[PDB]
Amino acid sequence: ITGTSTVGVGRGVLGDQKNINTTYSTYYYLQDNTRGDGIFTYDAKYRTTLPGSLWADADNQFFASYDAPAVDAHYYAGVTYDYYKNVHNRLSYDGNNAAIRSSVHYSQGYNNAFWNGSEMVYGDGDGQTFIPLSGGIDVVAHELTHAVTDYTAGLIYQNESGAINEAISDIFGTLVEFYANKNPDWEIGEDVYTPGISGDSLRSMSDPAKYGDPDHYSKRYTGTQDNGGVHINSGIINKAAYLISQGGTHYGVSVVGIGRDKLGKIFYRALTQYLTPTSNFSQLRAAAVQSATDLYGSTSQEVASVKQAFDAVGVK
Ligand SMILES: [Ca+2]
Ligand SMILES: [Ca+2]
Ligand SMILES: [Ca+2]
Ligand SMILES: [Ca+2]
Ligand SMILES: [Zn+2]
Repeated sequence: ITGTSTVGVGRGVLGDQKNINTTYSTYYYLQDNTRGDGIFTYDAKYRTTLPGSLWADADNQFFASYDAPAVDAHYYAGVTYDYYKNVHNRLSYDGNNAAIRSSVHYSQGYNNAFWNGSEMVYGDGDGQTFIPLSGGIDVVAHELTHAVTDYTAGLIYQNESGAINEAISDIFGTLVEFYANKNPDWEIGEDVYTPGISGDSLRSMSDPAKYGDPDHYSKRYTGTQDNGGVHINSGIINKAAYLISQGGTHYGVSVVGIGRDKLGKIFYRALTQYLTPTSNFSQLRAAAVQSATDLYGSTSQEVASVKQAFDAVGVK
């Protein structure tokens, strides 16, 4: 929309208050003009029809409960865009400042969120297994990173190239969460998952096994559900990613940790310079070793710890 840039206030899914960039043209729109070509938030009004309507508010105050997911979706997109830009120097997910569009209240009691190739979609959950998904910032950056993958490596969504796709999005979703200092961990969806249980989460990076995910290549899932287990084998890469940063002994294999700033940067490079659409786990390892060597040298500690971590997970 064409209008004046302003700032409004709303309450998020967790009852947290914040300011969000909006645009004024008779109504106050969830349109942020300060980031690239902008961030747009739409109202899917419980239908499956996308994007649906650009969000319109009459007073710039988003305190109604119906408003909560649009607030968080909008805002969390805004810090994710900022992490990318400030930390890897990328403008938007395409590297050119493309507009970020998000739709909230999609379907009725939809337990999930996704990147559809051109926009992000968030359901509201059944209110028991999940609460509105835009409420978890790691969910929101996990989603945006899928945009980012699509425009860089383009990892096909199935088998090992698809589990690497899903681990990237969980690795930067977790880096974005530490980036904002929003109570970070090495867990996925913990903030939006099972409102009645405490301490649980969708997946764990620190211990994928907690919830049953392989934490070793020899545990790899070979059937068919979930596109050859995209969201299952992703744990092998999350564990590896977890060891490089923090360090540790997995299966008798010790890893000295190099920290997360360096984990983010060896990964963003592997992802943008060496990954292809068909890359497998053995290729991800070459690629990460090659980026680590690119940045820290052949004989670095960093180079050594990525080796150790893929060795500990059984990758190659
Ligand atoms: Ca209002
Ligand atoms: Ca957290
Ligand atoms: Ca988390
Ligand atoms: Ca819970
Ligand atoms: Zn995903």
